[PDB]
Amino acid sequence: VNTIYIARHGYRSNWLPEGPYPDPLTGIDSDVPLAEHGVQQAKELAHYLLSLDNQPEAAFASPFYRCLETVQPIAKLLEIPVYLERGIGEWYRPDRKPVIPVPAGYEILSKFFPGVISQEWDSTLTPNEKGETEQEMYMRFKKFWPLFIERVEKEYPNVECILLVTHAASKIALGMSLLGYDNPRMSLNENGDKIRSGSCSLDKYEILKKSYDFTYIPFSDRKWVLTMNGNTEFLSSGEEMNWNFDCV
Repeated sequence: VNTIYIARHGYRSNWLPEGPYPDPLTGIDSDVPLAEHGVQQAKELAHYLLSLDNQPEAAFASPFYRCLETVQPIAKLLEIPVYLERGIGEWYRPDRKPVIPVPAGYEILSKFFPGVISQEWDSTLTPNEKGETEQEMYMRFKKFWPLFIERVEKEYPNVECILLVTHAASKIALGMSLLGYDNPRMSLNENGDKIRSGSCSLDKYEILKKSYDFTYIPFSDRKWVLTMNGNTEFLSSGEEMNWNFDCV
């Protein structure tokens, strides 16, 4: 794998100004569906990814419903498999109320998204079901990356470009840990830039090349470069609901 795209799911139903708000179809607390506005964003994200020379060849999704609903049009249009990855699920802190949500598995989600999800992929790890402190959450992602890419490359040796569909904090923490920063709150550079994470925004990471255009490079020896930061130019909505750690 030499290219990684990371997207946030689309606009959430609970963000609309008034109820009634649809109940989670899975029965899981706060596992809400996309707003219609968010389904439109997901379709526009799909069409943008379709247009790329360097398209993802496989998608890994947080098993929260809103992430599956976002990846569905992407997978159908690009004709790529979708794998459930608990490792990139939402960040909940301990004592979050009323409960810490734990997302559903294949048995349940395959009913809502028929023909989309491949069962063969098991999760790389499972976030603490009692929640995670900020430090623990970032450690979750530092641990996740080498285990995850090692498995991807064993299972799908010919896949060079992948997509992850995830949540706001997880998207930023994934990117900051991939890039090797000490913590996810830091700025990227002296300009003060941060990874932007609007709904259906899209990040791209590429490896720094070690040869002129096979020599295996362990994941831990690869240097990644952020080459697209929270792009929403392909959305008719533009950027909505940007989140960063200043929001906590």
